[PDB]
Amino acid sequence: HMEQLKCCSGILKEMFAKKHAAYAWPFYKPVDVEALGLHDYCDIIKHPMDMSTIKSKLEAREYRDAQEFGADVRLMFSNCYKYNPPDHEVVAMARKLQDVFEMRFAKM
Ligand SMILES: CNc1cc(=O)n(C)nc1-c1ccccc1
Repeated sequence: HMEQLKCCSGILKEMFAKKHAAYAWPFYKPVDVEALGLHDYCDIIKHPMDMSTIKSKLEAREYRDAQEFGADVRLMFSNCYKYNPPDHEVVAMARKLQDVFEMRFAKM
C-alpha cells in the first residue's frame, strides 16, 4: 500500500532526526571506502546499503511494500555486524539505531 510506504518514509525520517544523530550518523551516507582502515570493505561487503540510498529508493518507488524497505534497513545493519569486530564502537551505534527501527517497524 501507499500508506505502508508512507509509514516507511516516516521511520526513515526519525532515523535521520537530531534525537538519534549521535549514533545514526555513520549510516546516513554510503561508507567512505577510501578512508584509512576501509581498504577491504568492498571485498567483504557485497551489497553496501545506507540511509540516503534507502531514501532515494523510496522516492523512486523501488520498494513494493514495507518488507522490501525493511530488508534494506536490515541489510545496512547486517553489513555493519559482518564487517566490524563485535566490540567496535560502530557496532554499538548500529544496535542503538536498530533499536529505533525495530520498535517502529514492529508498531507500524
Ligand atoms: C570502521 N569504519 C566504519 C565501519 C562501518 O560499518 N561504518 C558504517 N562506518 C564506518 C566508518 C565511519 C566513519 C568513517 C569511515 C567509515
